[PDB]
Amino acid sequence: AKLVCYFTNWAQYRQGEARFLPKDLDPSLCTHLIYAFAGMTNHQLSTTEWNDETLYQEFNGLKKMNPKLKTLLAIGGWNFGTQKFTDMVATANNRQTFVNSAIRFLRKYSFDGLDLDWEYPGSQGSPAVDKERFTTLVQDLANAFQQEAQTSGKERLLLSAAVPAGQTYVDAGYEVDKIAQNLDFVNLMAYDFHGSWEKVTGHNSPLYKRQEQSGAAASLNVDAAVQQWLQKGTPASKLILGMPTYGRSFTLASSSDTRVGAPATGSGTPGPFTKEGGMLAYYEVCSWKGATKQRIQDQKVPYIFRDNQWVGFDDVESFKTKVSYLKQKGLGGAMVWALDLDDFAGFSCNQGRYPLIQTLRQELS
Ligand SMILES: COC[C@H]1O[C@@H](O[C@H]2[C@@H](O)[C@@H](NC(C)=O)[C@H](O[C@H]3[C@H](O)[C@H]4N=C(N(C)C)O[C@H]4[C@@H]3CO)O[C@@H]2CO)[C@H](NC(C)=O)[C@H](O)[C@@H]1O
Repeated sequence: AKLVCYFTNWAQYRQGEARFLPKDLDPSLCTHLIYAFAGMTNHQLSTTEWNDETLYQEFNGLKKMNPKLKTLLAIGGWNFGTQKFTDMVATANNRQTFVNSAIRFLRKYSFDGLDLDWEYPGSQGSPAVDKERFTTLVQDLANAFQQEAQTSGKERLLLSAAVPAGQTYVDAGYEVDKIAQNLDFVNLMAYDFHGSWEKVTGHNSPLYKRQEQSGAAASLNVDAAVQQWLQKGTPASKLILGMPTYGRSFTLASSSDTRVGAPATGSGTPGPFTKEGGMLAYYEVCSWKGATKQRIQDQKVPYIFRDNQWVGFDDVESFKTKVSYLKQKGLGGAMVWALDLDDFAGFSCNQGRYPLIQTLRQELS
């Protein structure tokens, strides 16, 4: 089974023990390391930090200590927008300029592949025409990769894409069946099902729905998302089940009501290290002493509160549950976002180095 893990190149700017660089990486924890994020400039793949070339080197140099490791560069991201993608896949000469840059770029720095993260083809300002232009971009990359591999005599560059769980987004821009044939694997983003944008406390990554949910409110869980991709043409073995090492917080309207559906005045207090309200790294949900942990029986995931702060998250237990669910489903493995937010150095949770992902590796291997 695969254990696809995302490294993010902005974690390097966090303060103290939270600061994360390639040296904090474990060459053997995951089967595949994906580097987030690379941008675009002139329909060309490009860096985004003043030190991406150096990080690329450390990132890929890890394969010397573990030749079985497979690295990939991810282009895109939630905050990338759709603009540059839609424009690049607009014309042959543009798709080509990109593809050729992708190849030359990946080889230049020793990346084994490209992981597409366009959020999302068919929404956020993307014309429904971008649904099929995506499928082209995929076939194009796949083809140039297969041709390159033969002419260069190296291991064929790998192709993957991060995909949304939501029925709406899938329909809007994904030809599931046709892209799955050209994608080496699909990284399903089964999380963010609920967040501080909604007005009621819900879980970021529930495995199952609560008895109390009917309709589209039901689908807002892992299983629905998984079943949707399978039932639409995705070979189970290519579908990698994503899990989060972060949870989503809410500020409670009243600490008298702390259940999973209670009224929330908005996002939760920013975490001292992540400093982005409405989300919290797993290592921040540990420092929480004098708080109350509970399980959401129906969803198989935990959540906790201390006063007016409510946070739905994943722990070792919920990760074990999930690893078991994908196994029962015959999925290709797990995906995790991100190496970064787990307690990667055992500096907070007193469970060691990478408690969550180490859990994934052992339960999977
Ligand atoms: C660390 O928070 C502050 C930091 O955010 C940067 O933007 C990123 C964050 O908002 C990420 N959010 C979380 C909870 O990690 C966000 O993560 C997204 C990612 O875009 C999507 N891609 C994938 N996969 C698997 C390919 O998964 C999704 C995850 C989880 O929802 O990513 C955005 C960046 O796209 C800020 N940077 C930017 C460019 O906005 C900035 O660094 C800020 O300080």
